[PDB]
Amino acid sequence: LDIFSNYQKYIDNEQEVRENIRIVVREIEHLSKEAQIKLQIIHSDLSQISAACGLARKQVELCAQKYQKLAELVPAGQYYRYSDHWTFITQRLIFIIALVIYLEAGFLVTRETVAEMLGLKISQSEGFHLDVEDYLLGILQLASELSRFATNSVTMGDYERPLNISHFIGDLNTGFRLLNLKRKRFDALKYDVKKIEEVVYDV
Amino acid sequence: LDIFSNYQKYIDNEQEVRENIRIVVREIEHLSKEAQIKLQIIHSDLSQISAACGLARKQVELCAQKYQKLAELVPAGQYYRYSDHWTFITQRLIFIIALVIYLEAGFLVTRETVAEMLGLKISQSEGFHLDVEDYLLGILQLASELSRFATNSVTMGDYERPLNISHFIGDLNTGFRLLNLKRKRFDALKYDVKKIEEVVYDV
Amino acid sequence: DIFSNYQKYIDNEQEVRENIRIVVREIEHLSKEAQIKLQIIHSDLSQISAACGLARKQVELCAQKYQKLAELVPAGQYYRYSDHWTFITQRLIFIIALVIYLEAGFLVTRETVAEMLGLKISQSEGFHLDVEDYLLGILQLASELSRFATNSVTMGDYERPLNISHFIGDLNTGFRLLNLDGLRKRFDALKYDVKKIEEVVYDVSI
Amino acid sequence: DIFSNYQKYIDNEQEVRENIRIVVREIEHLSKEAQIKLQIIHSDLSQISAACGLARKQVELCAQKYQKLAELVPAGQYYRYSDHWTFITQRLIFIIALVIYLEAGFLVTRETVAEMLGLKISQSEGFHLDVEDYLLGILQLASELSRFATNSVTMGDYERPLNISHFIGDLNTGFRLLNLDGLRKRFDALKYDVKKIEEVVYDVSI
Amino acid sequence: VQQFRIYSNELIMKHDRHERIVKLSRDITIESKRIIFLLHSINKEKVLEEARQRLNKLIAVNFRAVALELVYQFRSSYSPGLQEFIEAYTYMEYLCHETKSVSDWQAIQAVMQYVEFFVDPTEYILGLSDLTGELMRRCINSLDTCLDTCKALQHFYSGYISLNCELWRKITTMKQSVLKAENVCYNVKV
Amino acid sequence: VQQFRIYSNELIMKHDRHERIVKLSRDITIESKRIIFLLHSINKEKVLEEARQRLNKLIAVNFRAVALELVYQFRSSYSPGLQEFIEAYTYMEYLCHETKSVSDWQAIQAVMQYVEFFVDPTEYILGLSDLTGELMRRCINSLDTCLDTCKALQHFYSGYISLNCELWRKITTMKQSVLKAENVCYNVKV
Repeated sequence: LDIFSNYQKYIDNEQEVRENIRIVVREIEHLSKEAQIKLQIIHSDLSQISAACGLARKQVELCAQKYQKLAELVPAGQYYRYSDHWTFITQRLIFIIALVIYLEAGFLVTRETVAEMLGLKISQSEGFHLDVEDYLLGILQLASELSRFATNSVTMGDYERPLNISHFIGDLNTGFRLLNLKRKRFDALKYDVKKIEEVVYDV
Repeated sequence: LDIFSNYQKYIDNEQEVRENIRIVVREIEHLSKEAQIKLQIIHSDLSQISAACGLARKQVELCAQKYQKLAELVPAGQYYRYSDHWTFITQRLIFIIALVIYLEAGFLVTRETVAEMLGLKISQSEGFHLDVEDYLLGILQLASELSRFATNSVTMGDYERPLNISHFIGDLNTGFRLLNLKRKRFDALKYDVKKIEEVVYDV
Repeated sequence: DIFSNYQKYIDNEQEVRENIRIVVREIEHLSKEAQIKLQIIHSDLSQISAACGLARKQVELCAQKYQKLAELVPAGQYYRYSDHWTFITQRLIFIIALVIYLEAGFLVTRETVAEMLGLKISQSEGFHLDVEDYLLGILQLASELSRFATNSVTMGDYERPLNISHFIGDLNTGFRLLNLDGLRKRFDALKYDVKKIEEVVYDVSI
Repeated sequence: DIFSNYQKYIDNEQEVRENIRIVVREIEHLSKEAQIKLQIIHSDLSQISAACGLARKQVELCAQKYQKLAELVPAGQYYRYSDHWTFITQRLIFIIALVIYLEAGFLVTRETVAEMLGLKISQSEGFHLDVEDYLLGILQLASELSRFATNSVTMGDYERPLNISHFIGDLNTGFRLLNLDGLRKRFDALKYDVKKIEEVVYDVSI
Repeated sequence: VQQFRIYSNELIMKHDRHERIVKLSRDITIESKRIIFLLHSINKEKVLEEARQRLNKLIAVNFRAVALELVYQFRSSYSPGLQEFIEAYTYMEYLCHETKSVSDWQAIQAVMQYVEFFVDPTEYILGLSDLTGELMRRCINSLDTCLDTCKALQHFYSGYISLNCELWRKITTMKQSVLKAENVCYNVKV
Repeated sequence: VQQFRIYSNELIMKHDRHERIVKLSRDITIESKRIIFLLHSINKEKVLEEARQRLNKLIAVNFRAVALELVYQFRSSYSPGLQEFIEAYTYMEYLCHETKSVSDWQAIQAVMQYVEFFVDPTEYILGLSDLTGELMRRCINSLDTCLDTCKALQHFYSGYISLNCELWRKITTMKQSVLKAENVCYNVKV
């Protein structure tokens, strides 16, 4: 126990900081959920498609504040020592945002934009940044969502959306085609493309 | 593909640097192996118990040089982005060294010592350091080894070693007892203790 | 359809699930003391008495914290959050079960144990000690007494393997009289450990 | 007992396993061009001709690199390292199999394909195109022509679903005449895709 | 010692109570399964009133499986027994309409409190996912009536994605069923 | 087209060759298993010479399973057939003694080249782990003879930990067997 006291202290510290970041993370998740259910209402009725966006946005801001918080929770490097939690959640948020901006205008946000919105810095030299993989997976979820959506636009009577969406997803997809394997998500989208093209042909 | 070119380039870069660290890692593994088989000879015959240590040591030095190399391979933080490879190998080496020093004198090396030997810096603020978890698991392997050893000391006629080893492992074990769970290795040693105490009682 | 309350229920649960966790942890340390003390007895015999007074000194503390864990439990919610404190409770029951073998030639019982940990017996009385936890805390005792018999023989005592073998003999019988849950495997393990202690007892013929 | 050579054998293997990997990668890009071109045809028809001249322009390059992969293969070592280039080879065979449907009303064959990729046929001739790889490169063609039939209908062509349905009809038959390995599942999938194209062909009645 | 003569017994009591309770859970789970089966018939609408009455008798058998109550220790059997009930019942309601749909497990614990009670917390929010399944069933029965099922499932979903995630297993499969449905209400409108 | 009339055939040839080869692999694997079984008898030492001869006939059956050779495409059947052989053979040697032990797969490919050959690379270094198993068998047969098995297994191990790691599955279990052995040679010397 001569030196093991120091190590018990150190590790109790690290696990502490972990189950202390977990707090902030849950706190983000909840907001995310709020927005998420709202976009479910864009799935139910097209009128709310706008007010809903507004709402989701005012959730995104708060999330940004609490990301300032987590950014404060990560020491020196270590960013990847505590990576995971906020990877799944920020995949959620990158999604939310990309979806929202597509609902607004006919394109997908950039890494940069999503970053500025979440009060996050872009490059890894800034301590707490918005990693790329995260971004990509987020927009992949975007692609998955727009399918169910177009389907539900013809559902409630809209022979217009599915085309824009089919282009968007078309060239986005080809966008992933030039990416490499090291990865099942890229294939999944490879399929949602098929679903939308199908709903378009139905016109 | 507007922005996806940049991301394809970036990720091809990252995977490159990965399968470029892998080289250096294999290169370390081999040396480790050499030393490892030598300590197998401490298992076969007690005369070579010394020359063998010497050998293992001259392997450890080289490994240190190539760890200077890998330390050069890790940018900014990122240390934990490319953590794993050298964790399994350096667990191997922490082991090798701790074992060697026990063969030399009746104690276990420190984090610090193992560090200096591998030309590694101690704290994480030094970019490439020798993480604690690694250290611990390494010495756990030490404990696992000394059992087979004592057994094989009475085997070839030595009613002395198993006692020193039983003390060493005794208070080491109690050493892990004051550590926390967050972990099957600690229990495994909890058992090797039993094996050695058994071989001691046999005296 | 307004899941505000729907989720808010579990949202009030979680907080509790934490307020008990802190307790589980501090207790974890409390017993960690004792455990270290008892790991001391495989090294030197002349510590026994001490290790008792100390361990018990620790336990009269554990109970005090356990009562804090008591008022946190609203009526019949013992078996709603129990899973947090059982694995620890067993380590205490085990501590006790050891100390009272190191002081006397037998083991304690549900009652004797609960009275020490400031707990009750029947669920109707309130916060209690589930019999299962008791039993499980008891078994470990054996796998301990195996190593302790080995060591205590490494140190000159010819009586330890005997006494211990009687103790475990009767324990085994008692666990055989029980229904022919998931503790069965542990009973098999006990069988193994009995075998070992018997081996040792025989070996004390030289 | 001196495993210096014992391990040194595989240690000489690995290097090779790499020198072929670089090739596999550059080829991967080479075909990535073509693949992009063909993903272009689900968006605009008036590109067809071009996408051919380009894709083929790419292929006359692939073969040149494949020959580099050839001399790296000592005698009968094709099936010792093949696993690296098969999954790619199939993507090429598929590229081809597509282009020659976009230019003509049929598919290419083992010979026709190998002559283009600067490869041989029978293992005895040297570096060859394993028939399996050929077949697998062929199947994907279908799951493609399904989406391409859907889109090509989104764009006014009433003949595409027909032609395609004939093509896939005969392909299917040909894959049914084969033994009743692990390509069977892929054949089932083919059955599905045939069903779909038939649906589409019917639907062209309005 | 002769201690265990009281232990083995003391817990054997539990063995027994658990067994008999499992009996009542079998009887309730199947006895309810038959009720939803009845609600699968679509004809007329006698099945609705006869079914509601039958459920009201299952409040008598539930009355039985709570009879011997004086905690979660036994809630293990609360399987299908308690779950199936919530499903069939809530189904009675969310096809009874033609939008809560409708019960709310508190109202249920209110009709169970008349048993003088069986606690009814998260088992509810589960039984209601099972009810999503059920709605899917009413719809699949069709083939102008699937649309109701679609709206219903979109609301349910929005109300099941709306919480904290265990249940991920239920909510995922529920999303899949909502995709089934949405795809049908979509295919309708050719 | 009428193309596939040549494809289906062209590969069916492979189906057949593979099947017959698997026949010869069954015959060799079992026909060898019997030989090591014979080497399990410990008596006298006729089993050694009779066994070596029998193995020399299995060089004739191996002569058969290479007969139809003109690559790895078929090496799949090289299972136990080729592995079992290396085991039994190497056993003949590492109990033939009383330290290479002894063969070396190159010498083997040299006695197989007389077949005029079946390549013999990593299948060797595997068959020799199987031979570690075998030594364990010779030892377990005992009960002054286990010690040889212990030294043998410590050398083997040092020579199997000595390389690059697939085989981890073999080498781990081999370590376990070396622990068995070391524990026995230890228990002997009370």
